[PDB]
Amino acid sequence: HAGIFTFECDTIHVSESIGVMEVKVLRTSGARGTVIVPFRTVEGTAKGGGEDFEDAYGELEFKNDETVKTIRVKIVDEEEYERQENFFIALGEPKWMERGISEVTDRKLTVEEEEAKRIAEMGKPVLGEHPKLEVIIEESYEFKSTVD
Repeated sequence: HAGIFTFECDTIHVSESIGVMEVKVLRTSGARGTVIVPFRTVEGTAKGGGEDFEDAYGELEFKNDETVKTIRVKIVDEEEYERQENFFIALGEPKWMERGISEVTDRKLTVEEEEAKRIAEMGKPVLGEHPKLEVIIEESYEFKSTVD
């Protein structure tokens, strides 16, 4: 089926002065056909709108080999700030556009295919385990790893 969409990490740090933050959006080997996937900026504690960041929402087209893509969110810079800002970017709904999934008005098939081919023709993608990345606007970053 059309692949699971998820981000690389659950937690990231930027600073305003980065200009624009990016998350890489991955797609599993379910990458059969083209799927379009929206995203949008979601503050946790922030002012939002155009005020600690610009609300950055759009759609990303993911084709077969294209199973790596990115989301850009411009950060606004005001400096000398006494407060940590926090936001994340969540995905909307992945939708298959290479196919045209529609109602089964007629698909005369064999018995096995009556469900099996029908389900395969719906091909519906879904979100994954980490379809969001939490960003903290703060000095520098912290990172760790374990296991080979």
